[PDB]
Amino acid sequence: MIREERLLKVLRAPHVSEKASTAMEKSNTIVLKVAKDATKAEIKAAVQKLFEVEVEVVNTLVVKGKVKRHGQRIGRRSDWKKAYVTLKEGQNL
Amino acid sequence: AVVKCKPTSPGRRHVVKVVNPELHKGKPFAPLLEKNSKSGGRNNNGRITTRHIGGGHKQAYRIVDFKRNKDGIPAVVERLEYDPNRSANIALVLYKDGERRYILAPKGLKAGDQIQSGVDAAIKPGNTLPMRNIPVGSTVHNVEMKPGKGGQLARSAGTYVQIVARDGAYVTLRLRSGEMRKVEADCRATLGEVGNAEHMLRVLGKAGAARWRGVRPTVRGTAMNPVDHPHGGGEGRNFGKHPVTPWGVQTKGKKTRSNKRTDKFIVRRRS
Amino acid sequence: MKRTFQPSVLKRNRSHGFRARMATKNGRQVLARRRAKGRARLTVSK
Amino acid sequence: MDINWRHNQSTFYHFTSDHRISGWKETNAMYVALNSQ
RNA sequence: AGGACCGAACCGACUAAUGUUGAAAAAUUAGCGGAUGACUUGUGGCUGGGGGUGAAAGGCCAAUCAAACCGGGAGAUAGCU
RNA sequence: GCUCGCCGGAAGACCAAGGGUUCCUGUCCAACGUUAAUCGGGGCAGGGUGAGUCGACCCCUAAGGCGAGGCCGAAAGGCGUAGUCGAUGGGAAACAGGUUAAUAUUCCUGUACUUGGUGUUACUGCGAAGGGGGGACGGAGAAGGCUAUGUUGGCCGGGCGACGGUUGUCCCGGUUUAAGCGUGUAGGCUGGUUUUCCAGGCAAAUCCGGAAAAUCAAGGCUGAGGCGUGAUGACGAGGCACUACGGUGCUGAAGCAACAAAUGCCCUGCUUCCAGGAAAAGCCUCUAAGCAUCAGGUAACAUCAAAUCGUACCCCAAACCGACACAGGUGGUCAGGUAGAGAAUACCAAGGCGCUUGAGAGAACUCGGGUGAAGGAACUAGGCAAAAUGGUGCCGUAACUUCGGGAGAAGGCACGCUGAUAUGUAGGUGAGGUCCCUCGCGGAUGGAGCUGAAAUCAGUCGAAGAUACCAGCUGGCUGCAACUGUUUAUUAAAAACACAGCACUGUGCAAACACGAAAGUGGACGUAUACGGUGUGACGCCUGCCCGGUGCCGGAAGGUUAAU
Repeated sequence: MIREERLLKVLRAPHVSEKASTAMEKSNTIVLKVAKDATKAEIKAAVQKLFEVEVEVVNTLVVKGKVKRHGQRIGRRSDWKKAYVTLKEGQNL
Repeated sequence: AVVKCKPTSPGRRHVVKVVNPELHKGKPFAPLLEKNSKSGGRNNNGRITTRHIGGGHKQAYRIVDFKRNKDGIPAVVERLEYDPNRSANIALVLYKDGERRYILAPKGLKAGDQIQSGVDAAIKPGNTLPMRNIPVGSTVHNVEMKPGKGGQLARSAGTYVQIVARDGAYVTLRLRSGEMRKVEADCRATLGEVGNAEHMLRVLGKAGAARWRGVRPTVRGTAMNPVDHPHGGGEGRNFGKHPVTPWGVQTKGKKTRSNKRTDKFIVRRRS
Repeated sequence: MKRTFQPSVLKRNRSHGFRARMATKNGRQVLARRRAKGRARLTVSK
Repeated sequence: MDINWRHNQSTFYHFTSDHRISGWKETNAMYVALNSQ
């Protein structure tokens, strides 16, 4: 099993957008920003054990950071990971 | 059978083929084949060491039995095959215990023909046996120079070696060069002469034929600049020098043997 | 017209990359001069 | 712009081309020299 | 069948005109040669500087080649400007 | 938004490489955009890339790299065995439909498939850095069977028409459906089965190889496509209801046949030719050591797992390489209509564009073109440039020749449209029916239907019927080079280089020779019918004399002659 100390550090934020919103209200999937080194077994286990719901399957993409600039000083943001967590028929959050 | 091609399209005007209807039209025997990668004339330093080599057709190596070690077991010649690595043809043979091997094909040898290696072999063409058992004045090919080593003399097509003497532990051999050489008399040799003599009668006809045997062009020395070849330069055709290699050593006469280790074994140089 | 720089990442790295500078004496001296000059990117890796 | 202007002034500083004056300028100087001989 | 014939792709580059502070540090347009072969091409690899490679022109080796580029000896030396 | 023009083997679509947010939405016009800009690949913010099946990673290897020991080398280091890496190659598996502003073989719907783990049950000999098979692989050519795809008819829905006619031999549109599973066909290959024996596959072997018999004449392997199912589902021209007029839902007819047909598939086939055409693993098998009522193997069922990284967007380009939003360069994949031999060319479809300065005027002159009286190379260094020729069929065709050519020599004639032969022939395809059955994806007959050259005769139109585009100028004498090729990237493509062929010469294998302080490597896993060097340069007739000089080869007597 995955230890609970690992399993708390994985989920990072709920992702709020309109693709996320239509995924919830149309296909049971909650979209959430996860740890960059988090595997699909860790995300599945962490939503099973931290929101106490039943997860059908996880799909993970990794989002690349945008090169912004302040003034005349550039900088890339930071890569993050986004997990499309497809729940079962019985869920709320 | 040599055949002049009819002169449709130049390039075919001067070609003479050497066709052989008794060669096997088909794939060779597979577990006696191996990969033979082409080099380009270039050593482990990458450099061109032998010039004029490169390109040509892909070839697979055929493990030809030069040693002829299966003594006393007869072998029937299964077929004859084209070998790309040699001038001669190779015969695929089948020993009585179910082992196939390729040998160099001697002159008269056809399919369905008994050959036999070893000391008590009959003297007839195809039988490898030591030269203390071969009669003096017999044509013999695939000669070993050290006993047990493998054949190295008279392997190329239409080539034989005549045994002229048996003085003691040595046999004096008239090599195809014209050179008289002493070989130890325990060295095996195969009877007869090796058999695609008409190989020398083919004429190739065009430039691309040389190209497809892997022979890149030869720029002649006098066509170069003086930095390139010792022959070099000169305002139209201009030779004026004693003819040399591209490294300055005299071509046209100058003897380049220095061994001193194998001079014991040379009875007379060639002429 | 076909210019000289025809890029390939795999040849960039196999040729001038870090594991290829570290692979020999003189490339390690290259990295030593780039570190000593103090240089934001040593090799060309990414 | 200043960096591109310094480098793009630095373009024909190490040239070789002999029929072109200063590396780039077309002329007839081959025929002028050749006719002078 | 063919280093076969005509001819597109594809490779090339014979002529002319334009262009020559170009649209382009070598092209465009109209014709032109090869076009199953000694062809052409993709990806990778190997050869290195008095060295490579060269169907040989002193050609090519990163718009550089009768000896690359970078750094150093080095503020070479300059009876010359 | 309506018209107009351009590309349409691309100026459309999909990628690889390369780039790296340029993608999509809102917002701003300072600078960037060769002008203005409300617009933008610009600024700012937000959003966006979803995989057991696609690709990478992974398993295996080529060229080649690195390389424990090792051999070698003043040191650095060179080479290399075991090994280990290295794709551009070999290895398991997913398709259709729908959806987002922006992803989709990834999400959703439906239907699937693959490989491992574990468990149960039934049977059971399993077991390798080892043996065998297989993987496993050339160029060209030829058909045959198909399909993608298209055309026409039928069917279904809609229209009867701004200007003469248009209820019909009329017009517009649609007529689509996959993987998987089942069947096993047109082909292609091979005799099959049983028993005994063996100097081979380092050992063993029931596997492979081999040698005997005996019997049967068939079995096996492979294989496009079709057919059935998937699918009483989806999709579907269009209508219906609301309509932030952007669309959003609902409903939805027919959904067939004939012919033509690939450069795709059977085909890694078949025929043929020399120039003789990767490897290793997965895969199938054999056993050795061992384990043998255990472990393991096989089969069925159930259950679990299939991680990680890529996925946006451009990709013949305003996003890559070219300093530029540059008339340049850049690999693969798809490839509709009409005419055509065709991927040429013309005009078009799908789709995409009008090239990020415009408005005038209508001088010289320059550039790109059109036409030209009479003449017709007089131009000029030179017919440079332009003009001309140009297709298919048939007739006809010289010198010379290596007997192949020359030759498309040269030079001519025919060509449209309509009608008849013949309400479209010869030919191709071929239904229903009929006959037989080793009964079906069968063969024989039969010709409905579809497709359809080419020729002759008759007529008719125009100045002209290869009407556009496309598409040889021809002949005579001669120098050089035999020929195809190669070369000065960027003023020289040539008579120069190359070449087949010839000769001379070296080279006996630890070969000469070359790269290398050496080890070693190439020569070559070649062996004098071979290899290296040099010259000449197809072929035909030939290649004369000179060995005093320089070189080379040979000789050893004498003279001179180093280190010692």
